Amino acid sequence: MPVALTIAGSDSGGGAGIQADLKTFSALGVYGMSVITAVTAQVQGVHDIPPELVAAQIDAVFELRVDAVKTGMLSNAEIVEAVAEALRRYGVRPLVVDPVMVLAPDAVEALKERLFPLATIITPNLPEAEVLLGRPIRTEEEMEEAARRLLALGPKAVLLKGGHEEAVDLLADGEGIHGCTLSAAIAAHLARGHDLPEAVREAKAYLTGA
Amino acid sequence: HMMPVALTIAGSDSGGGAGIQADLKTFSALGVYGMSVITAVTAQNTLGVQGVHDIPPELVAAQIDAVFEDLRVDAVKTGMLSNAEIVEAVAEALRRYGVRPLVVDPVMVAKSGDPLLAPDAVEALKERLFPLATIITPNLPEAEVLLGRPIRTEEEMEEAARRLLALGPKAVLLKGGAVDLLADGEGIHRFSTGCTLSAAIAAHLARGHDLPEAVREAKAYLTGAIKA
Ligand SMILES: Cc1ncc(CO)c(N)n1
Repeated sequence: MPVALTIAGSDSGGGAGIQADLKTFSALGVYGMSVITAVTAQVQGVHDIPPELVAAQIDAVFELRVDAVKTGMLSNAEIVEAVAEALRRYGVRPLVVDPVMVLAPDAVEALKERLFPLATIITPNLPEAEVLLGRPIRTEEEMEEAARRLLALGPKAVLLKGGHEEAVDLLADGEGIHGCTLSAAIAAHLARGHDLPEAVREAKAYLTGA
Repeated sequence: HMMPVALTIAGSDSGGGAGIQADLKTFSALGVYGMSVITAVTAQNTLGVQGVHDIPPELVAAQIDAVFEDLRVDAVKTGMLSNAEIVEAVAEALRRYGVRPLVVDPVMVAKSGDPLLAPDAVEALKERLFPLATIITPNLPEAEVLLGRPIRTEEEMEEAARRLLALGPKAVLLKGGAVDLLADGEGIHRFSTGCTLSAAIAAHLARGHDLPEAVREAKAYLTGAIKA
């Protein structure tokens, strides 16, 4: 019954991609949908899909009613452009933007400018956030500041994922500051009508079982 | 804990009607871990095909290489191959690795009627992939294209089944338009969408079921999915 769309790259050998997204969707009880922006070989080569087709792929997905959208690797600035308008063209939906760098600056400036305001939640991490802010994150106070300054870009929330001394994942929300395929799992709960904090908590708890 | 693994080598139908997306769903529905290689990304609307972008042949092989290095594939499916260079790359890629159950669905035309296989590529499909298939699943139009003769009666279906067997495939499943024929070197059996059935066959083969049963199971799966 729940429907969720992933708009990302394709890695045939497992790992990040529509393949990894769609497995978590049906694993969490969500009817997964997919739109391919690029094709990857696990990295021997990368092939970008033309932006007009990337947009044309999305239109075909909405008749169906999508309950949540996941956004992985958008390799071109023009793909991000076409993606953004495509999501804007249709009705408001919980949108999860996973900013995957690997990184052309031409392209990243379109994530923040064209796509982050659309997001209901972005899930970056330590090195990836540094790309978005140009500043190195060396402290949790800096990590806390980065969650704030990121949230300022438009996303109703920000899950900053910190690997490292010891570090904790931080959820930047309006109420306050509280391998990863979490984005696919977070969007899955959102399709199920869960609110943002329980979607994040149930998603993280879902991964820790493995 | 490693369960059966299957691989689809088809195109992308972002709308989810056909292509690898429908293959993956029948793979997981039948309890098989699904791998996927994209040969081209297509956008299909109710009106027709809004666009096709062929993935480079050099790439498709790399995707296949990525799949078999990671895991052991228990059965393989070829769906849409759009250009002849893909067909050769896919053929050499499957040849490069061990002898598997290979289901070759010769898709040539999308639901709307627009082409999904360049005419120059179908004969490379016959020379390169058909000798590698353990079963090919053509319907009556696709056979009429593979052979040039029209199939208008059940008698002609059995000849087409025999003619197709000569191309290399161990078995041929000819789909009527009102009986289906499973043709083997040992004989013919006549039974009383296409992407789903092909993937379902490969899925049961991926679970180690013998070829005639895998077909009867696949048809039962398809019958269940359509009616209810
Ligand atoms: C990739 C693909 N395979 C099959 C069909 C339908 O035959 C389709 N429309 N697209």
